[PDB]
This record gives sequence, structure tokens and C-alpha cells, in this order.
Amino acid sequence: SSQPDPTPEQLNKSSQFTGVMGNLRCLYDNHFVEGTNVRSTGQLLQHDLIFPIKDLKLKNYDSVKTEFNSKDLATKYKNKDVDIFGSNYYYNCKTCMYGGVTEHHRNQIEGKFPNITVKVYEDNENILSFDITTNKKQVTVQELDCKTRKILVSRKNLYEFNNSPYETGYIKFIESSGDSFWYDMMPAPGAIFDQSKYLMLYNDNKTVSSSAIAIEVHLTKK
Amino acid sequence: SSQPDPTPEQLNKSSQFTGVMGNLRCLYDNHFVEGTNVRSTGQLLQHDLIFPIKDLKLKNYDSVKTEFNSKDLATKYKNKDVDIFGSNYYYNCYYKTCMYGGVTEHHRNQIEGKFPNITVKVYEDNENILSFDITTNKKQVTVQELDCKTRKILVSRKNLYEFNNSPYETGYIKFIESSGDSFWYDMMPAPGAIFDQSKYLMLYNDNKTVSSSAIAIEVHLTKK
Repeated sequence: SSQPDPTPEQLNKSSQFTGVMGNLRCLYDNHFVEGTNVRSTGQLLQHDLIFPIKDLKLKNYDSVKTEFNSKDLATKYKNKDVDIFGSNYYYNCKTCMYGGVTEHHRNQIEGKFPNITVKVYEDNENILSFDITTNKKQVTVQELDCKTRKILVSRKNLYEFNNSPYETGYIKFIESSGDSFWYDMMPAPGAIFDQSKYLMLYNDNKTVSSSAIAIEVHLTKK
Repeated sequence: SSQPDPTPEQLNKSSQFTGVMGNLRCLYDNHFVEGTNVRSTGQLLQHDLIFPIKDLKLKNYDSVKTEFNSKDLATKYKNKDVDIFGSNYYYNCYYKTCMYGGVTEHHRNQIEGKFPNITVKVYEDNENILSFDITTNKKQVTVQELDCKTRKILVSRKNLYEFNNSPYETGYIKFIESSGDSFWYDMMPAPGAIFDQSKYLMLYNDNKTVSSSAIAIEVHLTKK
């Protein structure tokens, strides 16, 4: 069904993270891997797929490897023409990511793109609202998350180079049925931030209808 | 008599076409040239005819030149009042816009009352999963007009052609006349990165026509 909302004791405290928050910020303040109608050119293990997505922008990679939480997901998009959108890392890996794959055919939106509203709450107060878009009928939650966080960094300093103005923060997605789930936007405690480990949250390749999804960002101020 | 149905190997594979499928899509997704009771105003060679059909909609052309696979066809409609319906192109049309066939005599061909319902059966991997009807106002209608109308719906409803490529690997449209005689057209582009519109539309240059009240259409596609 759906995931129970977070308890304050269930959320990571940014104040307890002592590393450089800029390592998390760089995963969302910027450009994301993007591929249109591509086909996998190989794979390493039964849980991933490699796509010939070159970086025309900064020339940081000539291909990308994405990982899924199951062999089924990889088998599924193995020989399909797909679209890719997500946050990549180099740390442990050419550049990798997780999930971010949707079937290209029949998924292209014609005409007006859907307006997905993001309601931002600070200490339970709807303080800001903005819309994001997509060109996909069925879009990965990752693409929506990425686009939302980018705006949150640019407009609300969600992540700063050192730490964050917010103690806790989670992004909640609600589908038409009322079913919801959320992601912790803050890093685990300690001085080290493992990017390859954090982005693993996107490996379920979860997708939703772009015209039937609501987003809520809940933050607590320091 | 009739054309043998296509073998899998006789059909173009969209996956082998690397250009922009949108160049083929644009030939069947919007408007088609249409003229009612017009008369040719000239011609360049012996197997074409120019008609004073103006683009009232988008103002993209003041006349149209259509080509046939023979001089006889051009001579036949040269001085007759005709109706025109077809898919036009603008890349390598000198005499504006060009086309192939699409001509039927206007007089005695106008349908009075209820227009015929031409059923289109759509098959995906040999499974009839969808059927829809198209119509026309002509007793004897060109198969170009029927093809055009069918593909337009297929693009709008089944994403037959997308901007990049297509959800279907192979695809052909088959026409069957009352006698059982049939023929088909390959709906997929030739392999490679280039799509020649003027070359593709040549399939309509025989100006083939059929009875609108005695024709069946079948679309056979294979999924990717």
C-alpha cells in the first residue's frame, strides 16, 4: 500500500553530519544524466545495464552504468529503447547511477507538459509552492526528485557547501490513490558521505504517472 | 490478380532506420492536400499535372503538382474536373508542392446520403486488438486517401510513428477488394539514416482507386 510518514526520530539530522554537505549538493544542484531513445550496449553484472550516453556538456563520461535492485528490472530494459534521467556519481566507478530508466516508445508527451506541484513546508507551514515538469507520461520518481531538489538548492539553500539551514528534511510523493512514500533528504550522521550509497535509494526504478502525482517537501528549521 | 502477402523478411525494420521518423510522421499526422472540382492549369512533363490548389489553412502553397507512373494517367485527367486528395512534400519539387496520384473524376463520383463505413482491422503480432472506421465522400476513392486517413488515426491512437523512431518493428497496410484481390504497402522506412519523402510517396503514383463501399483494410504490425 503506502509508507507511514516519518517520525521526527526517523529522520537524519544534518547537524549530526560533519562532512562537506557540498558532496550531496553536487548531486542535485546541477545537470543530470539524460538520454533519449537509447539502447544498452552491455552490462557488467545481472543487476545493471550500460548505455552509450556521452557527455556533450562537460565531457565527463562516454557512457553510463545504471544499477537496479533486481535482475528482472535489468532484463526488462535490456533490449528496449529507453529514456534515462538521474543523478550520477564517479566515486565508486564512466559514471554510474541507479534506476532512472523508462521505456521511450508510447511514453512521449504531446502538447502541454503536466504541471506537477511541489508544496514546501517549514516546520509544518506551507511556506512555498512551485511546479516542475516532465516530457514523460510515466516518469521515474528519481527525475521528479532531482528536479525538485535542484530548485530547493537554488531557492532555499537546501544544501550548502558546509551543511544545511534545515535540521531534517524529507520529500513525499503521493499518487492518485492516496498511496505515498518519502525519501530522507539529509545525510547519515558522521563525517563521511557515500554518494554511491545514498543514490541507491533510486535503484527500484520507481515510476509514477506525471499527470497524477503530488509532491510535498517537509523541512525543519535550525 | 493480387499481391502475395509479405513475408517477415520482405518488410522494412524500423529499428534499422536511424534517421528522424518524424519526417515520415509529418506526411500522415496533419492535413492532406484536398481539392474539389478543380481543373489542371498546366504541367511540366508528360506524366504530371499542376492544379491551382491553394493552401488556405497554412498558406504553404499556391498550387500543387502531382505525378503519375504513366503519361496515359496524366492525359486522362488533363482536361477533366477532378477531386484531389493526398500526402504532399516539398523536397525536390520544381515547377509549391508536389505529390503522386490522388486524382479522381469529380462528376458522378459524389456520394449522396450516408457515407460508406470502411472498417480498418489492426493486428499486433497477428492479434486483432483494435478496429475503427474511416469514411470518404467518393464512390471510387484513391487508396492513397484511404491510406492517409488510416495512418493519421494510427499515429494519433497507436503512436505508429513517433518523432525518433516507432513502437513497431514492421508494419504494412493491406487492402482487399470484393473479389478477394489484395495488395499491401510497407509502412516502415528503408534502412539507413536518411528518409526520402519524394521517394517514399512514389508508391501512390499508380493512382490506384477502389470502390468505397466494397473495400476492407487490415493493418498488420509487429511489436518491439
